[PDB]
Amino acid sequence: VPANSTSNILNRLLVSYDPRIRPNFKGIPVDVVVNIFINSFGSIQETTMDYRVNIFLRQKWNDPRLKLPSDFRGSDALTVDPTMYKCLWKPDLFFANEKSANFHDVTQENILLFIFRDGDVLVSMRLSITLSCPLDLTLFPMDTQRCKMQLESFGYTTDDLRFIWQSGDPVQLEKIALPQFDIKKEDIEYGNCTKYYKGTGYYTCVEVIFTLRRQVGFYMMGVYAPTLLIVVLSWLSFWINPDASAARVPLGIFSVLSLASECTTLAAELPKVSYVKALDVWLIACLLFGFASLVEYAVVQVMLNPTAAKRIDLYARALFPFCFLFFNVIYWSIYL
Amino acid sequence: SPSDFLDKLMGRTSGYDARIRPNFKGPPVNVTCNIFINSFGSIAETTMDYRVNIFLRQKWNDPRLAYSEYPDDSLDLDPSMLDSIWKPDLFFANEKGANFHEVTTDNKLLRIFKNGNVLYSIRLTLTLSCPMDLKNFPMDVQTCIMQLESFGYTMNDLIFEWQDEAPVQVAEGLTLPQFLLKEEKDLRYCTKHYNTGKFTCIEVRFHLERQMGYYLIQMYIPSLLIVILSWVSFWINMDAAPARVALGITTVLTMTTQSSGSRASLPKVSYVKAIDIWMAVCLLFVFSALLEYAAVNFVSRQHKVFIDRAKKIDTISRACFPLAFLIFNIFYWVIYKILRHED
Amino acid sequence: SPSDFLDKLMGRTSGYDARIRPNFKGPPVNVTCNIFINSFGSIAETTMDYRVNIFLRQKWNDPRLAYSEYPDDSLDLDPSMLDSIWKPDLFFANEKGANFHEVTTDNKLLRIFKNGNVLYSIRLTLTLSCPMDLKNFPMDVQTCIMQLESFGYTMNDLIFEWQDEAPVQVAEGLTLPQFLLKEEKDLRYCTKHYNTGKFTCIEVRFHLERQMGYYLIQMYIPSLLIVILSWVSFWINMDAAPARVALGITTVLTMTTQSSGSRASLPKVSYVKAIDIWMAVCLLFVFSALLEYAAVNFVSRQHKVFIDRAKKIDTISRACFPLAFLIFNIFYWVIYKILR
Amino acid sequence: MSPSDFLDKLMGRTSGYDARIRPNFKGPPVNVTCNIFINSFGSIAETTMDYRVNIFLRQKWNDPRLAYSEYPDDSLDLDPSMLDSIWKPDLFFANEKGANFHEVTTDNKLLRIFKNGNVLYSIRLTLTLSCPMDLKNFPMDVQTCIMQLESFGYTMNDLIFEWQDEAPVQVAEGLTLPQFLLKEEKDLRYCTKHYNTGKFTCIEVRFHLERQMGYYLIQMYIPSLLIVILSWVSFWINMDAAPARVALGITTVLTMTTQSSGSRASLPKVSYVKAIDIWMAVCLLFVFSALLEYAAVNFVSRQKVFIDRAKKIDTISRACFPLAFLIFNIFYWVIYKILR
Amino acid sequence: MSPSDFLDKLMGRTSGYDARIRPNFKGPPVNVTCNIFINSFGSIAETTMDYRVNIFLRQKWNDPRLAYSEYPDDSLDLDPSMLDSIWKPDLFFANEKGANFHEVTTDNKLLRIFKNGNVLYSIRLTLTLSCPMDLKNFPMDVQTCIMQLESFGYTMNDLIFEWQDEAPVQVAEGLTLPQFLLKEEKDLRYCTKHYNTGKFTCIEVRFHLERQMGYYLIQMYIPSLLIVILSWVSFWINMDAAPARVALGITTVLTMTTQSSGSRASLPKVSYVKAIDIWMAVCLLFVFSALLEYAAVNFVSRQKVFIDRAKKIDTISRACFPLAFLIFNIFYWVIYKILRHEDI
Ligand SMILES: *[C@@H]1O[C@H](CO)[C@@H](O)[C@H](O)[C@H]1NC(C)=O
Ligand SMILES: *[C@@H]1O[C@H](CO)[C@@H](O)[C@H](O)[C@H]1NC(C)=O
Ligand SMILES: *[C@@H]1O[C@H](CO)[C@@H](O)[C@H](O)[C@H]1NC(C)=O
Ligand SMILES: *[C@@H]1O[C@H](CO)[C@@H](O)[C@H](O)[C@H]1NC(C)=O
Ligand SMILES: *[C@@H]1O[C@H](CO)[C@@H](O)[C@H](O)[C@H]1NC(C)=O
Repeated sequence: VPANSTSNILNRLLVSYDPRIRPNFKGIPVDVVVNIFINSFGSIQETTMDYRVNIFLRQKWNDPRLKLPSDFRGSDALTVDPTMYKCLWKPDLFFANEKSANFHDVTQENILLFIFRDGDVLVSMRLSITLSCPLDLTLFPMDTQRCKMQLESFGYTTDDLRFIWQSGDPVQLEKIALPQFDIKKEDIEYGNCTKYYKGTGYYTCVEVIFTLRRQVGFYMMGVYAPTLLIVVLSWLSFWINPDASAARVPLGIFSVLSLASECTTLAAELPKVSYVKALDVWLIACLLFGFASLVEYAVVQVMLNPTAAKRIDLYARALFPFCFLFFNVIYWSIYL
Repeated sequence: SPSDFLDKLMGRTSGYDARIRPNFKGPPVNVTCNIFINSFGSIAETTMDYRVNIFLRQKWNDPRLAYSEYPDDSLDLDPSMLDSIWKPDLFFANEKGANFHEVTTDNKLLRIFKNGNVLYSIRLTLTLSCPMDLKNFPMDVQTCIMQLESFGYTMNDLIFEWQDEAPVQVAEGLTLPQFLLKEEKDLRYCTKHYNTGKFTCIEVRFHLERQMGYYLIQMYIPSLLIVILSWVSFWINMDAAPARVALGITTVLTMTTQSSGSRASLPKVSYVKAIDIWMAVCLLFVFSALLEYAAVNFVSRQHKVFIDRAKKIDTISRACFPLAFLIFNIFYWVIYKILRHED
Repeated sequence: SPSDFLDKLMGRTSGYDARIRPNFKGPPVNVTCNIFINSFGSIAETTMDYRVNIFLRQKWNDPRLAYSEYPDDSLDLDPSMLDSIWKPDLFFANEKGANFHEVTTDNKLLRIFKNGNVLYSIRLTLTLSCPMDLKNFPMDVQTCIMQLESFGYTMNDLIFEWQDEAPVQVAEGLTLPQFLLKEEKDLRYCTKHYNTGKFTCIEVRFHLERQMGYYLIQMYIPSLLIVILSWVSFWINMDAAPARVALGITTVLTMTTQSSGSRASLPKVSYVKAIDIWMAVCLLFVFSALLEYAAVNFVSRQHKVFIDRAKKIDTISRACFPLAFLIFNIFYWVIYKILR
Repeated sequence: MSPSDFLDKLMGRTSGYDARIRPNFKGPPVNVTCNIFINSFGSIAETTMDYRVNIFLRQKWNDPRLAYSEYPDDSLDLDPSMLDSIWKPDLFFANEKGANFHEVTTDNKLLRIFKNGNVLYSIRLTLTLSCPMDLKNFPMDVQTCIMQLESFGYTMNDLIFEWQDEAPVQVAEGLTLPQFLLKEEKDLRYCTKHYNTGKFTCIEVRFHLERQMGYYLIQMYIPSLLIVILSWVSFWINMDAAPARVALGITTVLTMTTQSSGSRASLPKVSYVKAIDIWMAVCLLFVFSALLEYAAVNFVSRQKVFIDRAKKIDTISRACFPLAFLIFNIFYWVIYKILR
Repeated sequence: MSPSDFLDKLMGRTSGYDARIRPNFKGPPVNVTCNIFINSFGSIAETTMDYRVNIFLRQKWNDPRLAYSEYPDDSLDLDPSMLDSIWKPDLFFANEKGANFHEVTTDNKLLRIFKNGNVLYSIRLTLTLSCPMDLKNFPMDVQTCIMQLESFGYTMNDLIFEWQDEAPVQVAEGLTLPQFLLKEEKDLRYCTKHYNTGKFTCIEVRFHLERQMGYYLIQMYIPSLLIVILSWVSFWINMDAAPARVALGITTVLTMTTQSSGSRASLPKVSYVKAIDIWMAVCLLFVFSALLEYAAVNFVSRQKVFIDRAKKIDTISRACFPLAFLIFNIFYWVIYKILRHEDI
């Protein structure tokens, strides 16, 4: 028997194999087992509310029309050239929450095909999809994003095609590193959604839900060291003798203008949302503290036109640190 | 055999050719189409466009796809079979650019009923275009359009109609990043006329109103803070000239740079927007405060009996400016919230 | 049977081949083309380009597509039939990138008349290129050019002509984001000559005039307000040094910001634009106001009639600067509104 | 003889000519004479070090299998779609980031076969070539960007390239560059690249580009001159009048430091120091030196017999700074206009 | 005799050669030796963590089904279009964000069949590879970006990749990087990735890159030196000029804050701290401490017998701060130049 005779007689236009008809036609629905190997992860653009992954999608089913010859004892693995992948039936599978996905093809097409002894067929393709997840920015610097990925079927209803996750360890990833986020290898809980479309019928869908939690290591420094330094610098004006009347005002005005500039600049990175983020709360509170310092200087100056002024200055200098510490404690308690 | 059934229906031995529309040179075939919005967003003002992700569905009847071998009526076929049957031409008129979705297969659906009715739903991704008016930018209401129109055939051969019930339906849980989507979607007829012929057309309207929370927090609060900072200089004694001049300079600079930054991120339009009016009034008030300080300094340095005049003018200005700001604020907010729009 | 008719007309059994032009080796086949603008806009000064969306149409006569089976003349065919008939080459001479449009099918139209005339309309999206002259930027008038030109055949075989009546029509309700469209559009011949031979060409002119409504509000009004504010210092007495130094630095800083923004909003050009002239003159006026303050302060502090001289020079400046500004303003506006 | 039959006999199914074998299979190498035609030019960007062209690449070669005798005429034109059935020499551009054909309303290709067997093949292309630049003297630099045509499939023993004898590179009349200028001479060199796999032919062309000072002069240098003149104005003023000098220092410093910030941002990061950096640094240093001089004068005056010293040092500075600035300017301009 | 007849007999319709079966099927795995040739380099963007290359990938292997005897010569050159009719080994780059072929006026491919069956197959490609980076010492970092070759269709039981014995990676003469430098040495090793579907062959090549500090020095370190030097001017200024010292301190703090904020805006977000961040933070801390010292001295002065204390503390600060700053400068520079970082 010629080596190519096996593939020629197993499936080809010469043989009575029609790739336009699903296996078990008008009978038991086809069961598909799907598992995903994550190769790369990242590029989480918070402005566009999307992230880009790179997966090795795999899916196997049962096709009774593709049975290896009984006399052919050539092991279970029967690796077929990827070119012949277009001559056999395939299951439809599209990502529901997808914005732009494409194959990869360099020096060949990235597709692996297996045909086992009893008829099980394995197909693994290398895809680069760009999923979308609606971010929640209630507490932006210390949030916990929940971005998912839901596979689905399009051509056939639940009466013909059905998706089931792999029994053991379906989602795999090897030492994935991200610039701003940490992905838990254990919190990969998944379920199935089987979305129903009015006017057509039911359609199977299985989803994987990750769990990304932002780490406050860059935001902490960049947006809490300068603000704290500005607040302390604004506090420094209290110990200056009130008779200056020309050097204390620049401190307060510089503090408030620097806080305003920081607040304006820090809002360009994030997307536009209706609610109020924790970072905005902190910036507004710091700006209010600086403005309160300046208005207390104004009150002292008004009262000076000096024992009462000195008493007011001492009272304010004693009061402000305690109130600021109380605010910081309650703020970090709410957003722990 | 099912393969023999497919061959007899539309295969090599069928005799069916996808090059001739049903009912050739007869009555025009009508098509009932409905969509299913799966995604929305990316409504950008700088380009006047928005992106959707629709499951466009079309239904029509042709007598050449009637079968009797299968007792059941609803028959599901492969997406790859769509190239062997006649399909109606359909292009979106107001489209900057759209592409199919081909991931792991072509995203197509086919369903042939016993009587010959055909269902054909295809996944798409459209970057439509809707011109906008920005008479009141932070509190505007926009109506963006989607148009379906035939190209190959005139109205004498092809006619489009919306479905009777549930013409446009939206996936549950859909959220807009900044806008809000109304529950009313108008359905009209366009029926565009060209010199070549009278082409059928179909229209749908989406109503969107803008949420002002982000604009409020980002721009209106800092402007109020800056104008209050400018007012703070009134109660500082006029003897400390450097202290007041520093505030007068820095508040003006901050206001003008903030106005430039706020207005640099919008399309260039001929008319005047609400945010422009607010920025102009805030800048004018800061300038008026600086000018009032200049006047009170000029009065004091005339030279006894003049310091009283300077004090009285300073007190009058300090007691008068906040009232003017408050009356402007209430007037502007009511006029742009009640009568101008949302009427 | 209609399928048999289609096969006999242009099918394999017809004997018709699309590799040979009509009346081969004879008179040149002429094509009368007209367009239909569906959209416009995205005119960018930085890249010097604009995007259109046209329903390009062509008509030509060949004797090999004459039929007699159907009494009706205007016969409609599927778009997919266009791959089996001769099609004249046509490429736009000045375009940075163009592409077809296909959604749910291809966007093409085909129609064959009884005598053999063929109509072929294809939807296109183009990104044309037109160099612009920015000698007078805020009040400029542009003429962007779209050219149609044959590539495969010389003028000995293919000739392009405009349609006699309504060659270019604009879709109703079209508006431009920042420009205006003139009701007249020039049509000319180009007939480009290359080394290979003589190629036909066809040109249509679009006249665009920019509207200064945005530029007024953005630049001219703030500049006028700032330069008017600068003059308050003259009426202020010279002894109030803090007040005058307050009404000093601020206007020059604001003018610097306006100049930076206006100059940075536009692409690079060798010459000097009108907005640059206006900004430079206003900045020079603010500088002159500050210099006048400095001169008055220097004369006043000459440590006896000096105060009278300072008052006289301040009065002269306060009475003269508005006249100079008015004469400059009127001359500039009249020249750039009439004589430009 | 019908033209379809002639085309079939020449290079059709029954011809026997296969495009899979080059003419003179392992005999003498086939020579190809190539010349181009720049239709558009521009989009030179330093941030990416690349530029875009739009060329009508043309190639000529001789093969004996395409010699005909039926048609008496010599210049016979064929359809663009016929080009897929003849042998075409490989030709890839060595230094290009991305290229693509133009396919609008048809393929943009030309084919012409002479009687003796000569073939002309002109194909429209758009390229994004790559040329590293030297920014030692950025505002007055001269750039030479390179376009290379090279064979890939065949070695030197089979395919040989060479420029056309007369007028190899021609430019469409009226072409203008947004910022640069084109020389009237263009070098034509030979590369002849050697690889591991063999010896591959190559062909090179040089374009000389020189940047203009029309924009940069007005945008940067003249404002710096006006700023330094404003700084000098304060020195000629009497010392006792502090506020005028303080204002002239503050405004000068603020305006100069506002202008100097944006100059370096637009250009890419490089190791070497550019001319604009030197000019901005020197002007900023002069302004800061004027401010420090005023501060030192005030400090000395804040210590009879001393006012004379203060006024003499002030007038010494006022008479010395112009000389230093003028000698710096003459040195800088002469070196960067002659020696560099 | 005719070349077309020979081609058809070798790999044509009448040849009997099918491109769906690897050489020596159901036997020993076919070995493939590959080498590359870098034609371009650069576009190293830290914000996206990628770099673009341009390689003439070459692959060599032997199959006994392509042996000829009609032509006496050994080396034979064929058309690039013939490559769709012969068997080819699958090869994809694992750490790739996107790559595309180059086609202009034809496909950019080369084919060469020797007498004994050895086949050379070189194809032009453009890749955008991905390499994670460590920015512990950003202005003086050394980065290693990785290129991986891996089979996809076949396991190690059918296909094995090996580097060439001599000249495995070649660089075009005169190649320059806009900001970096390319080392002479390039490491080669095996990866041999293991998946649940089988054992796949793999091949890895390492490039050593070190950044040039010429631009960053001028852009950042010089202005910081000027700022920290001007900060010391406050101490020598008399106490009576309190507003001048206040203004100088405020503007110095403003300049330091603006420069620090601008510095971090050009780099991707990272949890850990960078060398430039440490430098900017310490300079800002020095300026802030100088201003705080001035404020404390002013508070002391405004409480005879105290003016001497104010003068002595001002002189002590003016004499100690430059020494402390120089000590910190030398310590930081030596520690980040010699031992704690860099130097292999
Ligand atoms: C998917 O969920 C539906 C819920 O109706 C259920 O019928 C079906 O068995 C589920 N499939 C899997 C694999 O969990
Ligand atoms: C489709 O609808 C049109 C609407 O006028 C009607 O005339 C026509 O008969 C309908 N059906 C068919 C099969 O043409
Ligand atoms: C097409 O127009 C040209 C214009 O000169 C004319 O000579 C020619 O006869 C016309 N028609 C045909 C069928 O050649
Ligand atoms: C092409 O030119 C080369 C130049 O060396 C010459 O050897 C060769 O004979 C020429 N022509 C042919 C058809 O080989
Ligand atoms: C290829 O190299 C491998 C390396 O182990 C060797 O086993 C094998 O025999 C070689 N040749 C062939 C034709 O398989």
